[PDB]
Amino acid sequence: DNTTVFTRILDRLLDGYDNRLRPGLGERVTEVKTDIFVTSFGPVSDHDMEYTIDVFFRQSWKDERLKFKGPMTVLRLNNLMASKIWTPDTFFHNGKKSVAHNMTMPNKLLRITEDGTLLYTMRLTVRAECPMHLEDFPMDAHACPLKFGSYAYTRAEVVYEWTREPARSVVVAEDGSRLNQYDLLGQTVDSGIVQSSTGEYVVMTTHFHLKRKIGYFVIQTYLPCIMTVILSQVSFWLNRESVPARTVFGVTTVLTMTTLSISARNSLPKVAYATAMDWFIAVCYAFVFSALIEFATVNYFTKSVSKIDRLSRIAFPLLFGIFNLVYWATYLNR
Amino acid sequence: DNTTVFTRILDRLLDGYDNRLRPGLGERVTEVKTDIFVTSFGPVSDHDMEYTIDVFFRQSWKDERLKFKGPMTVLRLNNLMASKIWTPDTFFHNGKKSVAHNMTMPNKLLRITEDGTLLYTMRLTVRAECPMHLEDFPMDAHACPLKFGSYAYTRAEVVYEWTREPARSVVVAEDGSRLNQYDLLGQTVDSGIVQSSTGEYVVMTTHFHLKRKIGYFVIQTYLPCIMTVILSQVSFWLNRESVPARTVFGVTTVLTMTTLSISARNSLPKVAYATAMDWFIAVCYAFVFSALIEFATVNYFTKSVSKIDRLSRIAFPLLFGIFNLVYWATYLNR
Amino acid sequence: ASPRTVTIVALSVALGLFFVFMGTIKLTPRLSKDAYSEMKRAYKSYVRALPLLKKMGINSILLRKSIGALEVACGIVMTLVPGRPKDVANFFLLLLVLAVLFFHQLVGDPLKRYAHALVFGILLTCRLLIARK
Amino acid sequence: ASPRTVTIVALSVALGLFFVFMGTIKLTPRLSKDAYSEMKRAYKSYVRALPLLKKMGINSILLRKSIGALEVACGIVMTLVPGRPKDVANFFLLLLVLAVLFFHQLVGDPLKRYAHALVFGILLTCRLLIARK
Ligand SMILES: *[C@@H]1O[C@H](CO)[C@@H](O[C@@H]2O[C@H](CO)[C@@H](O)[C@H](O[C@@H]3O[C@H](CO[C@H]4O[C@H](CO)[C@@H](O)[C@H](O)[C@@H]4O)[C@@H](O)[C@H](O[C@H]4O[C@H](CO)[C@@H](O)[C@H](O)[C@@H]4O)[C@@H]3O)[C@H]2NC(C)=O)[C@H](O)[C@H]1NC(C)=O
Ligand SMILES: *[C@@H]1O[C@H](CO)[C@@H](O[C@@H]2O[C@H](CO)[C@@H](O)[C@H](O[C@@H]3O[C@H](CO[C@H]4O[C@H](CO)[C@@H](O)[C@H](O)[C@@H]4O)[C@@H](O)[C@H](O[C@H]4O[C@H](CO)[C@@H](O)[C@H](O)[C@@H]4O)[C@@H]3O)[C@H]2NC(C)=O)[C@H](O)[C@H]1NC(C)=O
Ligand SMILES: CCCCCCCCCCCCCCCCCC(=O)O[C@@H](COC(=O)CCCCCCCCCCCCCCC)COP(=O)(O)OCC[N+](C)(C)C
Ligand SMILES: CCCCCCCCCCCCCCCCCC(=O)O[C@@H](COC(=O)CCCCCCCCCCCCCCC)COP(=O)(O)OCC[N+](C)(C)C
Ligand SMILES: CCCCCCCCCCCCCCCCCC(=O)O[C@H](COC(=O)CCCCCCCCCCCCCCC)COP(=O)(O)OC[C@H](O)CO
Ligand SMILES: CCCCCCCCCCCCCCCCCC(=O)O[C@H](COC(=O)CCCCCCCCCCCCCCC)COP(=O)(O)OC[C@H](O)CO
Ligand SMILES: CCCCCCCCCCCCCCCC(=O)OC[C@H](COP(=O)([O-])O)OC(=O)CCCCCCCCCCCCCCC
Ligand SMILES: CCCCCCCCCCCCCCCC(=O)OC[C@H](COP(=O)([O-])O)OC(=O)CCCCCCCCCCCCCCC
Ligand SMILES: CC(C)CCC[C@@H](C)[C@H]1CC[C@H]2[C@@H]3CC=C4C[C@@H](O)CC[C@]4(C)[C@H]3CC[C@]12C
Ligand SMILES: CC(C)CCC[C@@H](C)[C@H]1CC[C@H]2[C@@H]3CC=C4C[C@@H](O)CC[C@]4(C)[C@H]3CC[C@]12C
Repeated sequence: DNTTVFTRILDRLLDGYDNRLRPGLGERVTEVKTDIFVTSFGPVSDHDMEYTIDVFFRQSWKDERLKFKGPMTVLRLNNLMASKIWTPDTFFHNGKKSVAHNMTMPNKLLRITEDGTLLYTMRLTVRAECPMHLEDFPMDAHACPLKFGSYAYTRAEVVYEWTREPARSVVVAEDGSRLNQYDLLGQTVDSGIVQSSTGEYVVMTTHFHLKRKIGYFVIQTYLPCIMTVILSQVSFWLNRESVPARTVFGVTTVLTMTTLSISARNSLPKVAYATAMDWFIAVCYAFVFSALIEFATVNYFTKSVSKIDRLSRIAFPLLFGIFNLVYWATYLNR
Repeated sequence: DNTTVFTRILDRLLDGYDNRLRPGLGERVTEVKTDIFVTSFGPVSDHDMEYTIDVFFRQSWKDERLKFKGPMTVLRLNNLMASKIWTPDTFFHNGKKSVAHNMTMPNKLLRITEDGTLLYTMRLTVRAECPMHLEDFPMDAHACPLKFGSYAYTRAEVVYEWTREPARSVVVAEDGSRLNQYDLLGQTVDSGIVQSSTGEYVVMTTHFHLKRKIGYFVIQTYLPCIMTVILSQVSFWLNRESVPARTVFGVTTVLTMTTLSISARNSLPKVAYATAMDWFIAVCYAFVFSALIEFATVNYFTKSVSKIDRLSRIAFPLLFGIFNLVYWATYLNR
Repeated sequence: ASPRTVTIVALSVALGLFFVFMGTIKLTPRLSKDAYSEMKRAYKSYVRALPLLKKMGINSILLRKSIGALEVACGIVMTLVPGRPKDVANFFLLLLVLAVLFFHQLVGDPLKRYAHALVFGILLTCRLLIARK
Repeated sequence: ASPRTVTIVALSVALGLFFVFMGTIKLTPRLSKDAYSEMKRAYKSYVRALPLLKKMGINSILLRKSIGALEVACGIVMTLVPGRPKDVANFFLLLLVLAVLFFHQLVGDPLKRYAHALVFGILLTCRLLIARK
C-alpha cells in the first residue's frame, strides 16, 4: 500500500519533466546555495605542488517542477533519483577551467522538501594544484586555492552563493588534519568571475593558509651550523704557537660545514631561486672560513698575544649575533 | 553481412553454455598459465609497511566449450564478453587470504583462439603489505612479496603455472622504477600451497629484493659524526694550560653530537628495536664525551706535556678506526 | 666565603644528592614505583640491544643493580667524604654517564629522557675542573 | 733543495696558474666559450640573489670583471713577483674564495660545482702558513 502511493508520486513528478532545461531558463536566474565540510585535509605534495582533500560537498537549490504533496513533507530518496533529474554540473577546477582530479563515491544523497527545495550532497576526494613560493623557506606560508563552478552555465544562467555567512559556510573538521610538516592556520572564503573563451562563469574560491613548521630544520640545519660557528671562534682563545692543532681545527670545521650544507638541500627539490636557509648556511660558511683565515694572518706575524685575536674575539661573535637578530626578525615578524 | 556472420558465432558459443561450471569440472584439472608485466613499481611506504605496483596481469587458459570455426582463427573481442563467460576469480592477497587493495580499469582484453585458448589481461594497481626488518637500517634489504591465487578453487580444481621459465615469466619494465630511496636489485619467482579454514589453495608468489641506499644517511648523519669525533681528538694536541678554551671545546662538541643525534631519527618511525645507525651514533657520542673526560683527568694532574694526552693521541684514533672497519665490514659484506 | 668554595660544595652535594636519588629508583621502588617500572623496561632493552653483554651471563637485573650501586656509593661520597676519594667518585660517575648516554643513544630515546643525565654530565666534569687550585 | 723550498714554489705557481685561468674564463671566452656562457649565468643569479648589491648600481658585468681582474692580477703575482707582495696577493685570494663560496652556498649549488674552489682554499692558506720560517 505504501509503495503504491509513493510510486504514483514519483510518476507524477517525472510526468512531462524535461531534464534538458534548467529551472527558470526563461523566468529567473537559478540560485544555488553551497557549503563545504572538509572531513580531512590530505597531505601536501611539494614535488608536484598539489594537495589532496576529502570533503562532503553539499548543494541546495529550488526546482519548482518537483513540487509535491503527500504524507511526508520531505522525500529522502535513493541517490539513483539524482541521475534521473537535472542537477548542476558543478566541478572542481584548478586555475581557470581545467577540471581537477575528482573521485566521487556512488552514494550521492538527494532530499526533496515539499516546498520544492533540493539537497544534493556527494563525497569527493579532490587533488588540487597549489603553487608554492619557497623564497622564505622554511619560514614560508602558502594560500592553497580550491576553485569550483559551473562548466557550461554562465553567470547569466547560474549563480553560486554561500548557504550562510561566508566564513561559516566552509567548515573544517577538528581532527581532519593530515598535514605532517605544515600547520593549517585557517582559510578564507571568496567568490569571483572568470571570463574564458566559452563565456563568463562564476567561480567560488577558498584559500587555505598554510604555514611551514620550522622545527625540523632548526634541529637538522640551523642549530648544528650555529654551534659550528661558535665552535670555530673558540680558536681565537688558543695560543698562536699551536699551528698544527689550529690548522686541523680550521680545516675540519670547514669540512663539517660542507657536510652539513650538502645534506640540508638533499631533500628539497632543485629550485632555481635561493631560499632563506641557503643564505643562512652561506653566511655561516663564511664565518667558519674566515676564522681559519684569521689564524693564517696571525701566524704570518708570529715571530705576545696577537692583537688580531683579541679583536676577533669581539668582532666575530658580535657580527654573527647581529646577523641572527636581523635574519630571524625579518622572516618571523611576517 | 560481416556482422551477421559474427553474431551467429557468438550465439553458437553461448548456446547451452553454463558459466557456473569450470571447464573440466568432471574430467580434468583446469591449468591456468599466468605471467606478469610490471609497468611500474610504485613507491614504498615505510610508515604503513606497504608498497604500490601497477601491472599488466595476463592470464591464459583453454576452455573447450568456446571452440569455433570461421574466417578468423582468433577473435579479438570487446572486454564486455569477459563478464558473459566464466573466468578465474584470481585476486592479489597479502598474507594468507586477505585480498589486497585492487583497482582494475574497465578495459580487460579478451582474445579467443580457434583452438579454444583464451587470453585475458587486465590493468591493475595493487597496494601490498611489505613487512620490513629495520635492524640493519640504513643498510637493510627487504623481500616484498606479491601473492595471488584462486579464492574459491582448491588445488584439486585449479592450479596455476608460469607461462614460460619462471624467471622469464615476471618482467619488470626498464624505466618503471618509482623508487626514491630504494634500489630494486631483482626479484625471485616461486609458488607454494596454503591450507586455510576453507581448504587448500595454490599461491603464486614473487619476492622483490630491495636494498636501501645509504647515500642520504652517509651525508646527513655518518659524515658529520665522524668529523666531530676527529675534531674532538684535536684537543689532545692543545696545551693543558688553556682550560677555558678546552672546556668550551668539550662542551660545545658534545652539544653538536646531541643535536645531530636528535635530527637523525627525526624522520624514522618510532621502532622499539635499535638500528645500526643508533649504535654508530652512540659510539661516536662516547668518544666525544670521553675526549672531554680525558681533559678533566689531565687538568687534575696539572701542577710538562701530559702523558695521558700523548697516549690518548694514539689510543682514541686507533680504536675509532678499528670500530669503523668492523662496523662497515659487518653491514656491507652481507 | 669565596664563590669557588661555595660553588664547589653545592655542585658536589647536589650531584650526589641527585645521583643517589636515581640509584635508589633502580633498586627500591618505594620512592616512586612508577619510575622503577619504566626504568626496568629501559634496561631490558639495553641488554636486549647488546647481545654480547647477555652472552657472558650478565642480565638486566645484574646491570641495573651495579649501576645503581655505584651511583649511590659515589653519590654519598661526593656529599660527605672529603679529599682525594671525593674526586675519585667524581671520575667514576663520569665513567658511568657516558655508559648511560651510550645506552640511551643506542635505543634512540628522545632528548627529554636523557636530558637530565647530559646536564649533570656538564656539571659533573665542571666540578672536577675546580677540584683544587 | 729542501722540501719546503720546493713545495712552496709549486703551490704558489699552481694556484696562480689555476686562478688566472679561472679569471680568464670570466673575461675572455676564447679559452672555453661554453665555460663563459655558463659562468655568466652563475653571476646573474648571485646578484639577482643579492638585491642590495644591485641597489647600489653594481651589475653582474661589473661583478664578473672585478673578481676576474683580481684573480689574474693576484695569480700572476703569486707566480713571478717574490717577496711581501707575493704574500699580500695570497691574502686577497683568501678574501675572494669565501666570497665565491658565499655565492655558491647562497644558491645551493652541488659540491662538484664549488669543489675546485674549496680544494684550492685549503692549499691557498696552507701556502701562507709556509710563507716564511
Ligand atoms: C572529473 O569528473 C568527471 C565527471 O564525473 C569525470 O568524467 C569526465 O566528465 C566530463 C564532464 O564533466 C567529460 O567532459 C569528460 O569526458 C569528455 O568527453 C567528451 C566527449 O564525449 C565522449 O566521451 C564521454 C566520456 O567518456 C562520453 O560520455 C561521451 O558519450 C563521448 O563518448 C570530450 O569532448 C570532453 O573534452 C572536453 O575538454 C576538452 C579539453 O581539451 C575539449 O577540447 C572538449 O571540447 C571538451 O570540452 C571530455 O573528454 C569525462 N571524462 C571521463 C574520463 O569520464 C572526469 O574523469 C573526472 N576527472 C578525472 C581526472 O578523472
Ligand atoms: C578487490 O576486488 C574485488 C572484486 O572486484 C572488489 O570487490 C569485492 O569482491 C569480492 C570478491 O572478489 C567480494 O567478496 C567483496 O564483497 C563481498 O560481499 C559478500 C556479500 O555479498 C554482498 O555484497 C557483494 C558486494 O557488494 C554483492 O555483490 C552481493 O550481491 C551482496 O550484496 C561478502 O560475504 C564478502 O565477505 C567475504 O569476506 C568476509 C571476511 O570476513 C567473510 O566473512 C565472508 O564470508 C566473505 O567470504 C565480501 O564482502 C567485494 N567488495 C566490494 C566492496 O566490492 C574489492 O572491493 C577489491 N578490494 C578493495 C580493497 O576494494
Ligand atoms: C659557548 C657555548 C654556548 C652553548 C650554547 C648552547 C645552547 C643550547 C644548545 C642546544 C642543543 C639542544 C637543542 C634542542 C632543541 C629541541 C628542544 C625540544 O624540542 O625540546 C622538547 C620540547 O621543546 C620545546 O617545545 C621548545 C623548548 C624551548 C626552550 C629550550 C631551552 C634550551 C636551553 C639550553 C641551555 C644550554 C646551556 C648550555 C650551558 C653550557 C622536545 O624534545 P625534542 O628535542 O623534540 O626531542 C626529540 C624528539 N624527536 C627525536 C622525536 C624529534
Ligand atoms: C685530520 C682531518 C681529516 C679530514 C678528512 C676529510 C675526508 C673527506 C671529507 C668529506 C667531506 C665531503 C663528503 C662528500 C660526500 C659526497 C660526495 C659525492 O657524492 O660526490 C659526487 C659523486 O661522488 C660519488 O659518487 C662518490 C665519490 C667517492 C670518492 C670521494 C673522495 C673524497 C676525498 C676527500 C679527500 C679529503 C682530503 C682532506 C685533506 C685535508 C656527487 O656530489 P654530491 O656530494 O652528491 O653533491 C651534492 C648533490 N646534492 C645536494 C643534490 C645531493
Ligand atoms: C655565547 C652563547 C650565546 C647563546 C645565545 C642563546 C640565545 C637564546 C637561544 C637559545 C637556544 C634556543 C633553542 C630553541 C629550540 C627550538 C626548537 C623548536 O623546534 O622550536 C620551534 C619554534 O621555532 C624556533 O624556535 C625557531 C628558532 C629559534 C632560534 C634558534 C636559534 C637561537 C637564537 C639565536 C642564537 C644566536 C647565537 C649567537 C652566538 C654568537 C618549535 O616548533 P613548533 O612548536 O612550531 O613545532 C615543532 C614540531 O612540532 C616538532 O617538535
Ligand atoms: C686521519 C684521517 C683519516 C681519514 C681516513 C679516510 C678513509 C677513506 C674515506 C674517505 C672519505 C670517503 C667518503 C665517501 C663518500 C661516499 C658518498 C656516498 O653517497 O657513497 C655511497 C656509497 O656508500 C658509502 O660510501 C658508504 C660509506 C663509506 C664510508 C664512509 C666513511 C669513511 C670510511 C671510514 C673513515 C674512518 C675515519 C677514522 C678516523 C680516525 C654512494 O651511494 P649510491 O651510489 O649507492 O647512491 C647514492 C645516491 O644515488 C645519492 O647520490
Ligand atoms: C667578507 C670579508 C671577510 C674578511 C675576513 C678577514 C679575516 C682576516 C682579517 C685580518 C686583518 C688584519 C690583516 C693584517 C694587518 C696587520 O698588519 O696585522 C699585523 C698587526 C698585528 O701584529 P702582531 O701584534 O700580531 O705582531 O695588525 C695590527 O696591528 C692591526 C690588526 C687589525 C685586525 C683587524 C681585524 C678585523 C676582523 C674583522 C672580522 C669580520 C668578519 C666578518 C665575517 C662576515
Ligand atoms: C667506556 C669507558 C670509557 C673510559 C674513558 C676514560 C677517559 C679518561 C681516562 C683517564 C685515565 C687516567 C686516569 C688517571 C691516572 C693517573 O694517575 O694519572 C696521572 C698520571 C700522569 O700524571 P702527569 O704526568 O699528567 O702529571 O698518569 C699516569 O702516569 C698514567 C696515565 C695512563 C693513561 C691511560 C689512558 C687510556 C685512555 C684510553 C681511552 C679509551 C677510549 C675508549 C672509548 C670507547
Ligand atoms: C657579499 C655581501 C655584500 C652580501 C650582503 C647581503 C645583504 C645586503 C643582505 C641584505 C638583505 C638580504 C636578502 C634578504 C632576502 C633574501 C631572500 C632569500 O630567499 C635569499 C637571500 C636574500 C636574497 C638575501 C640576500 C642577502 C641580502 C641582500
Ligand atoms: C657497553 C659495551 C660493553 C658494549 C659493547 C658492544 C659490543 C659487544 C658490540 C658487538 C656486536 C654489537 C651489536 C651488533 C649489531 C647490532 C644490531 C643493531 O641493530 C643494534 C646494535 C647491535 C645490537 C650491536 C650492539 C653492540 C654490540 C653487541
